[PDB]
Amino acid sequence: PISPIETVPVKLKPGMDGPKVKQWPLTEEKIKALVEICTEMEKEGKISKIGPENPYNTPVFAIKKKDSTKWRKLVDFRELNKRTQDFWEVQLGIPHPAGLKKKKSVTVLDVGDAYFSVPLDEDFRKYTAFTIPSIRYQYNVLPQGWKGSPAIFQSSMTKILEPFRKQNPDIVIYQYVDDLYVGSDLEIGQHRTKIEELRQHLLRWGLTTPDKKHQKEPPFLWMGYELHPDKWTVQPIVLPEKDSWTVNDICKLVGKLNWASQIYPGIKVRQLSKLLRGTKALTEVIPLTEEAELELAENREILKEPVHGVYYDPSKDLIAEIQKQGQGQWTYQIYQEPFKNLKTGKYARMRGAHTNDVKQLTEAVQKITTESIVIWGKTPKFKLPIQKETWETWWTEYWQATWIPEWEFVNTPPLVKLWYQLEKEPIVGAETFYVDGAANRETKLGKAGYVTNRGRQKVVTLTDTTNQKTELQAIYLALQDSGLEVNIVTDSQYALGIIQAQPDQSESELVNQIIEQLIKKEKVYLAWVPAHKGIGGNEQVDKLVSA
Amino acid sequence: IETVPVKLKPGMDGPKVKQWPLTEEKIKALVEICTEMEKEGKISKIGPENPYNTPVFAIKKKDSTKWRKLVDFRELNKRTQDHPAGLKKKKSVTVLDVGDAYFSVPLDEDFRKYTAFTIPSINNETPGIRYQYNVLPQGWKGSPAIFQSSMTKILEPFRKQNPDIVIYQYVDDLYVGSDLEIGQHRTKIEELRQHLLRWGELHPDKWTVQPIVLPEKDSWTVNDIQKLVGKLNWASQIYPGIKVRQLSKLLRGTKALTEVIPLTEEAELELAENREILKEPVHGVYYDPSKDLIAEIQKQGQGQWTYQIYQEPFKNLKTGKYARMRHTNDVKQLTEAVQKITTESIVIWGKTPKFKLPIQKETWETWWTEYWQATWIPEWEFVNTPPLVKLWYQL
DNA sequence: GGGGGGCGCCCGAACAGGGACT
DNA sequence: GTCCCTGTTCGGGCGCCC
Ligand SMILES: Nc1ccn([C@H]2C[C@H](O)[C@@H](COP(=O)(O)OP(=O)(O)OP(=O)(O)O)O2)c(=O)n1
Ligand SMILES: [Mg+2]
Ligand SMILES: [Mg+2]
Repeated sequence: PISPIETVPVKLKPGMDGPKVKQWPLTEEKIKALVEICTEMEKEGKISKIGPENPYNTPVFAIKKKDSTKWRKLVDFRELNKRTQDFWEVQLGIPHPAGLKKKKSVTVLDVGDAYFSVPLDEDFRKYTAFTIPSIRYQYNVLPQGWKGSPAIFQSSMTKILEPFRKQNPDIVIYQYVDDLYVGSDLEIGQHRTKIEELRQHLLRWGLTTPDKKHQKEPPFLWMGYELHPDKWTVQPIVLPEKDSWTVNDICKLVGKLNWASQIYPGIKVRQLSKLLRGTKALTEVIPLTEEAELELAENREILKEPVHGVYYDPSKDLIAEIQKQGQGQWTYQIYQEPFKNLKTGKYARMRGAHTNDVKQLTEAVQKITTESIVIWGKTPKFKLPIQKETWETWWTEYWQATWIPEWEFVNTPPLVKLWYQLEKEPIVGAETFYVDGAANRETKLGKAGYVTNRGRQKVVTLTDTTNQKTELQAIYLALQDSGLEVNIVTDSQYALGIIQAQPDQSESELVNQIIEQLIKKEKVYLAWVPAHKGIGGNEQVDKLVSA
Repeated sequence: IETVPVKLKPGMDGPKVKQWPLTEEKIKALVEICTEMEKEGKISKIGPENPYNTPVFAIKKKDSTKWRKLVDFRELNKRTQDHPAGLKKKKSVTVLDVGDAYFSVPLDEDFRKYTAFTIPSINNETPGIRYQYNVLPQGWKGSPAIFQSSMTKILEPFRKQNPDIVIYQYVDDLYVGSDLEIGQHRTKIEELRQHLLRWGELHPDKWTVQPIVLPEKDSWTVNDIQKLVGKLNWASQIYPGIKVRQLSKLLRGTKALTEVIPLTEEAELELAENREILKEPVHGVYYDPSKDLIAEIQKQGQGQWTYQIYQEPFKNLKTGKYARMRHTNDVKQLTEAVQKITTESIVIWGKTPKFKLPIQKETWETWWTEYWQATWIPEWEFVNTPPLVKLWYQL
């Protein structure tokens, strides 16, 4: 039946007109399926036959549905969608089983042919013209392929449920498109009466609830999970097994693991992820690295084991524990009671050409917090593998505002640490190096080198370089030729800004080599001075490297 | 009442900013506040065919049982079609929230769609709930404008009765300065609030600038002087009078950083000279209302923050310092800083600055609304600063 | 095989800004 | 001005849901 709700007025973008597009050829099996669907909808007033006074047309097809014994009529409105106005989407995210609270009684419902129950605007109907060939129609309801349909459906569904929600503030309805999880603290009999009430309410608004899709007992199937009364699990994940891997297969493997990491601890995908760094097409085959190959097995092993999440008790705290996986990779578990995960996850983004483990840990915390706020609407308490003192050093030294909310150390290595520490004051009895670089923009040739207070001077000629590079090269060379304690003076803001931030990893081979040196040293002191002001002996070395 | 037509800037479209995730507390507040506003006809439910959006959240004053709704209208304001010098001198200034005043004026029907916003749900239990305004919205720059006429009418008597009192408004805010005792000031404020009721604290004379200053010591190492010359070299951009020639000369040769250098007679002088140049104020800085106030803030450490306001580089309208108790929350401090600097600038020039914030975008967005207490929101951008400039304003 | 919207993840293009240099 | 480096944003592919 069709909802008696008011339509939502839509319009084309200005200067635009409806889609004229030839109906590509269909398989027999599908044409049979479509007239079966169309002859039914047309009787039901859901589609109307049009005449020649309708110029437009748009292709149509059908894919089998998930049960796979019924078909879904689709329309390739890709073109009409370009010319339809903008909507503000009202679906803000995806409900997560870990955010559900324990309920005494639970139900899950689907709506039967959801979109086709919601009326489409009269003035906009002509643009939906399509053709079933062996007979040509337009839509009176929302079609499945138009970009207006999701927001209009979701919004309408929300209007329809408002009265019921107002009347029943204490029944909880998670509404995802037409999927409804309905939970109560009522005994099963009284709950079931409330469900009938809900169903009649949807019926008066034209939304049927087929018993076939009405779950009454657990485990409930919902959003790709199975919900048991005291625990939830994801529906079984199956990774591919090819002996030859393409980009597409990789991306399909990455996705499936990411999806898995929400409840399977330890998942990693850096090795896999880099593979597709250069690759320029889905088609492209790629050879696994011994690194990647190795990851997959680790993951592949992780999945073999049985895992579950639990529901949320709001009268208890939320805790998040983070572990370091090396490589800029992090894992976390969110719980309230130990060894009873709410959910899990990973962080692995690499923000910045250069960084260290304290920054990355700060980025992990930010991410988990935002995510905890979406799901439970509050921040968790943290347990992190970082000493309170380590954090304080970093917080003190660092010139940016930085902060972790309430937290507690957990000595589960590998612990996060700063790997070296610049001296705040010049080092007594440490050779002073005055470093500098210059490069020619045209020829691309350069020189890095130093001069020391002890009479030493060295100059190295470089090729295919940049000023910034020569400046970094000069510092590297001074670290190389100095004892375990060195004072270094540079006139390079660039270099000083990088090193002073205490990175332990870099995209740059050069900075990695520098980082290597810095860790070996007992004491380093970096002074800055402004260039070309004849300051000695930045002056003498500037002369040496410019020729 | 009849409505004032209102335009967008030509060639400009309405805001389309995504709502960020809210806490349960803020969402419960908002849903509460919103249903009442809907009863009173102040806001209406809208569909997704309205393509505009502006973020919304909520703040809880001090220790109170009352939340204030707060719409981030910065974008809308930018796109919306387009001062008492005495106020910065009062011994006390109180800030009143007269935003309620706005809900009594209706709003141009053809404008309402640009004021759309969305309430989120916990755990995406439901799609967003979208509203638009039917009256003048707090926080919108169009609001003080439309209502200015009726605002003068309310106040004219109170002003006549109290000619020594200066009343200023910035959007939802009424700034009120007096030269009275506290209690006399406060009793006077309660007077205006009661006068305001029938229609339906700052101390700008303890605001201080933080001058640049130079280390004073009895022995100087090469390092001490190298730092000094670099700091002066940069300062000489702000004061053309500074000179680092004599002092440089001591850094002739190529010497150990920890070597001590006796200051020559000239260098001792140049240094004394410079100390004085820093005392003589910045020549030639004219506030321009057609340009934006830029604010830079540097974290100095141990609760100390420094800031400068300028419209053009090295041409500071003001330079300041911000102190705090030395469980310190850097992010909390920075947003307390930003609020206080914005407050000053509203008072001194009746305009908000663009902040260049020394923090990571995500850190800041993760947390700043936990510490906001103002009815306005300054534009801002994020910067990873040269650790050079931190030492320049160092106290 | 050919559609839609949401969130997530990675990646690479196109910017935007600041420093250093001609 | 240019060239270099680094940051952000936005649009691809995939995953998951309906
Ligand atoms: N691949 C998909 C799956 C769903 N939908 C939309 C249109 C559907 O109407 C709605 C809900 O999906 P269902 O699988 O519940 O399908 P229907 O409600 O259309 O049919 P059924 O009666 O089989 O549930 O979401 C879509 O556009 N594309
Ligand atoms: Mg359905
Ligand atoms: Mg140089």
